[PDB]
Amino acid sequence: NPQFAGHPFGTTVTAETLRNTFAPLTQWEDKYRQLIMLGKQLPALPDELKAQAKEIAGCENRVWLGYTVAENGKMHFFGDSEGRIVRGLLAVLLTAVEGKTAAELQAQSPLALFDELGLRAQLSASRSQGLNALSEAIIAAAKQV
Amino acid sequence: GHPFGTTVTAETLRNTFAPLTQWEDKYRQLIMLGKQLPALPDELKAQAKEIAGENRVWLGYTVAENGKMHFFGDSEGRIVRGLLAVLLTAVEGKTAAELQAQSPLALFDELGLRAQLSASRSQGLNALSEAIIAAAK
Amino acid sequence: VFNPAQFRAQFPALQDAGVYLDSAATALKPEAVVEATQQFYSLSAGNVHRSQFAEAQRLTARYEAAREKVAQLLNAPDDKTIVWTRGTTESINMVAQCYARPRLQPGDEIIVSVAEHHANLVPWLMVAQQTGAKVVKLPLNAQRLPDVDLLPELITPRSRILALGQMSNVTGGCPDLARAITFAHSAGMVVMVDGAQGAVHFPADVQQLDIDFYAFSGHKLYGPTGIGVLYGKSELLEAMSPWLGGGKMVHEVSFDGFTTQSAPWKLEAGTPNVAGVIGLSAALEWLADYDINQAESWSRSLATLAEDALAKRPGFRSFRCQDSSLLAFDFAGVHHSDMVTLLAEYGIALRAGQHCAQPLLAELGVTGTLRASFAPYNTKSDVDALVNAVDRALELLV
Amino acid sequence: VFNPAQFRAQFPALQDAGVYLDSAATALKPEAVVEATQQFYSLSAGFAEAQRLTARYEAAREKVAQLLNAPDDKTIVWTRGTTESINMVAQCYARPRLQPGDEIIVSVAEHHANLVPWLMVAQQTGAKVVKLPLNAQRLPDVDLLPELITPRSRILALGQMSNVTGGCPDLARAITFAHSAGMVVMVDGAQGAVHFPADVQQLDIDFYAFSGHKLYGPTGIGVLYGKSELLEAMSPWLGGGKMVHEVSFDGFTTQSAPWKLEAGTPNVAGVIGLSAALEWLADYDINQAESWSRSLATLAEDALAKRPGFRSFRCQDSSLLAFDFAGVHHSDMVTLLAEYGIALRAGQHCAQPLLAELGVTGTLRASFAPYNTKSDVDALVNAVDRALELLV
Ligand SMILES: *Cc1c(COP(=O)(O)O)cnc(C)c1O
Ligand SMILES: *Cc1c(COP(=O)(O)O)cnc(C)c1O
Repeated sequence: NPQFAGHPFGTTVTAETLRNTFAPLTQWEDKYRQLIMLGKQLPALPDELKAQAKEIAGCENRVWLGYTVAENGKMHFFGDSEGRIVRGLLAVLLTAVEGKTAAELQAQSPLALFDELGLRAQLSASRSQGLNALSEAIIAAAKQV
Repeated sequence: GHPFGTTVTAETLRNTFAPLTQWEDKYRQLIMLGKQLPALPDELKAQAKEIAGENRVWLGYTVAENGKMHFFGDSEGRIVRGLLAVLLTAVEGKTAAELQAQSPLALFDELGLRAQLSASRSQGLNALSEAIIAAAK
Repeated sequence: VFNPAQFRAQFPALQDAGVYLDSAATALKPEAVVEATQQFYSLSAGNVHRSQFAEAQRLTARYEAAREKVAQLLNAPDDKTIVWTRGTTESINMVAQCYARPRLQPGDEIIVSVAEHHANLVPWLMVAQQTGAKVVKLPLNAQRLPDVDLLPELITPRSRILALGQMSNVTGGCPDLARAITFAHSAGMVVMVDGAQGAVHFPADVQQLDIDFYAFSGHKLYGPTGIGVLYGKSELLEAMSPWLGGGKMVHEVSFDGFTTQSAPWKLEAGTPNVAGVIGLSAALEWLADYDINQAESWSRSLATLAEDALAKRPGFRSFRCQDSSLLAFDFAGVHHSDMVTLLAEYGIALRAGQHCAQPLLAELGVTGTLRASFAPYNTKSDVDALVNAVDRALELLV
Repeated sequence: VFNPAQFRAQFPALQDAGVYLDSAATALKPEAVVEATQQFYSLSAGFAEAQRLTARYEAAREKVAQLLNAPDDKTIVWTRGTTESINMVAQCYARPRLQPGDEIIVSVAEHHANLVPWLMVAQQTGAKVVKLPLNAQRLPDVDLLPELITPRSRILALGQMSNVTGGCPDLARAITFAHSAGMVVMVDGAQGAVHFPADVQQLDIDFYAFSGHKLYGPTGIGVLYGKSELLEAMSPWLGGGKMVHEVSFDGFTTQSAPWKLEAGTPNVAGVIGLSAALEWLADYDINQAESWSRSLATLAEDALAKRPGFRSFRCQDSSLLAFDFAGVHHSDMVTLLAEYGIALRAGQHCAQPLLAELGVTGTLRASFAPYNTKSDVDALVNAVDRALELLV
C-alpha cells in the first residue's frame, strides 16, 4: 500500500482536519497564512519524480499533477508546486480527490471543498489559472481511467 | 496630341466651370470634358507609365530641347478621364521648374472642382499627380 | 421570428443617413462590439480592480469563452480546434506553410477553384513554387459554380489538397461542398475551405461536412478588424509545424533549441490581438440571439428586390448566383468606377473593381464589376435608394 | 516641461486600476486611443469624423516614420506585433540567403521573439545560432563581438532594451562591428520604442521592430521598419489580396514594399488607434517623461533595498525594476501584491536564457510609466512589507 510520491492528504489530513483549521478563519490574510502552512505537509518532488506527472504550466508558477490507480481500486494523486500558496491549494485539492474512484470524481462538483473552507470566492489565488487547470486535469484523469 | 493647354485652357475651363454651383453639373461637365481627350492607342500606352488602381490610368511625357514638357495619358473611367483633362490643362507645355514652382492642383481649386477631385483621389488622380512630380525629376 | 428593425437598431453606424451596401467587404458593428472594445481599452488588463469589478469580470469572461463561441458557430467538437489569426488570409497561409509545405512532393497537385479569392490561391501558388508541386484549376460549371462533378477527372494519385470557397465574394455562389469533400477524401486529400463569406451567411457545420480546415475573418462577421479564425481537425492541428516562433507558443527554449505547446497555442506566437478576440466573442454572443436562416433570407430577399428592378434598366447584367445576398453586376458601356463614385456621391456605399478574384472575372469575361451586398440591417428603403441612385448615375454617364 | 498630472489625467483606466506597475507587459491607453477606436467602429454608414479618421489612417506610417526618424513612410510595414515583424525578417530576408554553416549571433538577453525565429531559420538552413553573452553590468557584451564574429557571421539579433533588466546595450558600436563584417542587424525595439525610441537613420539600423500595445496603443498591431533596399530585397511574406499586383493560375506578381509585405485586409482599427497614440504622445517630451518614470523606479528600488534579502536586476536606472527576495517565491509575492491592490508581473518574462544566465527561474517585475506617481511607490513598498510578513 505505499504509493508513488506519498502525501498525507485524504488519509491523515482529512476534510475534517481542514474544516477544523479553516472554519475559524475569517480574515483573508490568515487564510493565505494557513494555506502556506498546510502546503508544508506536501513533500517536495525531486526533478526526477516530476517527469512522471503532468506539468500544468502557467506563466508565474510551475505545478505538477499525476495519478494512478491503487491496489484497492481507488485513484491516487500526487504533485508539487513551486509557489507556497498554490502548494497549499494543491493540498486542499489532494484532500478532496485522494482515494476516490473515477465514478466518485465525476459525481463531485469542481472545487467544492474550497467553497466549504471559505477559500474559493474569498481568495483570488483560488480562482486563478493554476488551480483551474489543476481542477481540469483531475476531470481529464477521472475520464481517462 | 491633345487640346489641353493649347485649344482648351485655364480660361476656357473657367468659363465652363466657375459658374457651376451644383455638384451634378460639375460631374456632368467633367464627363463632357474628357470626351475631348483622344483614346490612347496600344502603341503609345506602351510608351507611358501604367497605373492599375478599380480604374486603370496611363501617364507619359516627352521633354523638348527647351525643357517644355508634353504629357500624354488615358483613363478607363470617364470621370477620371475628365479630371485628367483638367490636370493636363494645368501642366501641358510646362518646364520642370514651372512644374515644381506651381501648385499643380490650384487649377482644381480655381474651377470649384476640389470635391470631385477629392472623390476620385484613390483611383488615378493621386498616382497621376505623383507621376507629374516624378517626370519633373 | 426575425425582426429586421430590431437587428438594425443595434448598429450605431446606421443611426444617421447613409445606405451601406458593402458588407461583403466589411460589416457594420453592433453596439455590443463597440462597447466591449471601449471597455477593454478603458480598463486595466491586470489583476487589480478597484471600481469596475463586474465590467472587468465580463471582459475576462468574453476572452475565456471566445474559442467556445466560435466552436458553437461551426459546430466544432471542441474549443481547442479554434486558432486565432489576423484574418482568413493568415489562416490559409498557415495551412499552406505548416500543413502542406512539409508534406508536398515534386509533381504533387493542389486543386484550386477558379472562383477562389486571392487569399485561397496565392498561398497555394507560393507553396507549389517552394516544393515543386503544381496548382490545378477546378473550372466553373454552367451555373457559374466550381464544377464539383469534374473532380473525378482532375484527381490523380498525385492530388493532395483541394482549396475551395464555401461561398464566392463575387457571385455569392456556393458549390456543392459536401460532394467535393467526399471526392477529395476518397483520394486521401485534405480540403482548405475558405469560409470568409460562408461563415457570415451560411456558417459551416464542420462536423457534418467533415471539413479539414476552415478559415474566416472577424470583420465581415460584424466584428473587429485584425482578427480571424482557423478551424482544423485536432489531428491536423497536431500534425502542423509551428507557425511563427516566439513567446506563448514555446514551452522550453535555450540556445540549443526549443520545444512547443500543443495546438492551438503552438500556432499562436506572441501577444494575441486581445481587443480582436474580445470584440469577436461579443459579436458572436450578440449574433447567437438571431436565427441566421431567417436573417439571411431577409438579406437575400432585398438583393432579389434590387436585382429585379435593376434588370429593367437597359444593358444590365447580373453575376449573382443562387439568389445570393451578394449582387455583382454591370452596365454595358458604363465603367464600374464611374458608377461607384457617383453612387457614393448619392449616398450609396458599394464596391467596384476586381474583388481579389482576377481569375474568376477573367472566366466571366470582365475586367471588374459593381457589387452591392446586403445584410440583415438593410431595408426595402435601401433598395429604392440604390435603384434610384443607379438611375441618376446612368443619366449622367449617358 | 513635463507635467505628470497632465499625462496621468488622460488615462481612463487609472481609477479602477489601483496601482498599475506592469506597463512593460502592456500599457494603459489614453482617451485619444479609446476615442479614435470608438469613432472608427461607430462611423456613420456612407463627414467630419470620417475625414479625421481618414487622415489618422493615411498619416499613420508617417507618424511612425517621425517616431523613428525613418527616411520616409514607405520603410514602415504594418504587422500584428514585434513577434510577426521578427519572423518576417527571419523568413523573408534571412532564410533565402543563409547557407549551411552561416552564423547568426543572438544576445542572451533576447526576448523569445528575437531568439526562437532564429533557432527556427537556423534549423531550416543549417546555419548556427551563436550566443552573445552579458558583460559584468548585465548588458549584451558588445565589446566581445569582434571575437565572436567570424567570416561565417551573417546576422546579429540584439534587443535595443531588455524587458527584464531595462538595460540597453551599446547599439551604435554593435551595429558598426556587424556592418564591418557585412552582417545585417535585427533590432528588437519593443521596449526601446516606448522609452528611448531609436533614431533608425543615426544608428544605421537595418530592421527595427515594436508593438503598438506597449506604446499606449491597440493590440494586434506592430511595426517592421527596414531600409528600403532591404524591404525591396525581402521575399513576400503572406500571400493574398493587396500584396499582389497580377494573379493567374500560372503565377503572380507583387506590389513593391511596404504593400508587398502586407497581404489581406489591414488591421484598420489597430492602425488608426496606433496613429492616435502616436499623435497624442508627440505633445510630450519623451526624455522628460522617461526621466520621471525612472525617478519613481529609483525611489522604489532604494526603498526595497532596505528590506532584508532584496536583490535587483535593474540596469542603468531603468524604468523597469526586476527583483526578487531571498526565500520568497515570486508567485506568492505577485498574488499577495494583487490582493493588496498592486498590479505587477512575475515569472520568466519570455526570457528563459537571460534568467538562466542570472541564476534564477523567475523574478517579479514592477515597471513604471509616466502615469505612475510617488504614491504608487509608497503603495508598492507598503504591500511588499505586508506580503513579506505573511511569507517569511
Ligand atoms: C513584448 C516584447 C516582445 C514581443 O511583442 P509582442 O507584441 O508579443 O509580439 C518582443 N521583445 C521585447 C523586448 C518585448 O518586451
Ligand atoms: C475577404 C475574403 C478573404 C480575405 O479575408 P481577409 O480578412 O482580408 O484576410 C478571403 N476569402 C474571401 C472569400 C473573402 O471574402
